[PDB]
Amino acid sequence: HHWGYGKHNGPEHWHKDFPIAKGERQSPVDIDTHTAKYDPSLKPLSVSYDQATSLRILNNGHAFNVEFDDSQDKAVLKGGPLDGTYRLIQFHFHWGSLDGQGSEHTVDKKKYAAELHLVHWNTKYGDFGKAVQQPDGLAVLGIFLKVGSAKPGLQKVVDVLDSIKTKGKSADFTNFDPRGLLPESLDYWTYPGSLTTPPLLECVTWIVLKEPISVSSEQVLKFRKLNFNGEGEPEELMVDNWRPAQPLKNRQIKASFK
Ligand SMILES: O=C(Cc1nnn[nH]1)NCCc1ccccc1
Ligand SMILES: [Zn+2]
Repeated sequence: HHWGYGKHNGPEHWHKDFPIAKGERQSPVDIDTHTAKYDPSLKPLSVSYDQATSLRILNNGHAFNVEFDDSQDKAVLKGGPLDGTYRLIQFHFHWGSLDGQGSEHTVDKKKYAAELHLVHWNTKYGDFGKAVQQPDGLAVLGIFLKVGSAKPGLQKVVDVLDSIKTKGKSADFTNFDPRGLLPESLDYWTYPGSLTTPPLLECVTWIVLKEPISVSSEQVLKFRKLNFNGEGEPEELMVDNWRPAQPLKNRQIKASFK
């Protein structure tokens, strides 16, 4: 009886094994655009992915992780609200059964078809496992997906998914360039929060981009053909792998833009 997104093991259940699920800085949240204040002290975000080395794509039974070589400072996130250097370790998505839902964060209660999380760890903690025990351990770059035109830079991810259908399957995924997943603008909202899956650790500076990327119906349909289950178990389609918005509590969302 492990955690997941079903009726019996979904986000409403998680607090029994992970009491921090009801903590003071949980993610995701609704971003109220009329309450988020412009902060002129916020520096521009620095996304340096030119030397990023992708290695592998993994179905972990909850999502798929594209994993990077984080053994040196190649692909890093700096600037914006961050102190120091955060190393890219993996990206994954959250998505829905239909285009009207799937994002974790919401904008004035609007749900997007999906949400990309680029996960980075603070190098002053030496390793990812140490970093998740610190309030400033992780920086997650959040990007909304809407359905329209295809994203060229996503198609290499879409075409490998046939080969990692079921939990525990992985495939070689070298030379993927995550710069292909960004929008034009790096305008963002920022707030302190958590991982959005167990163990729901309160270690994340959230950086959520204002501009969504467009992906095609055909691109998101191929995300929805993945399986939560392992090989030769009953098919459960990998859909609605999103946690809903959590109480903001004593937190301010800052905007990088006027
Ligand atoms: O990838 C995600 C999903 C997610 N969290 N926040 N947004 N998405 N979480 C990390 C899961 C994890 C944390 C610590 C140790 C082992 C594994
Ligand atoms: Zn995520």
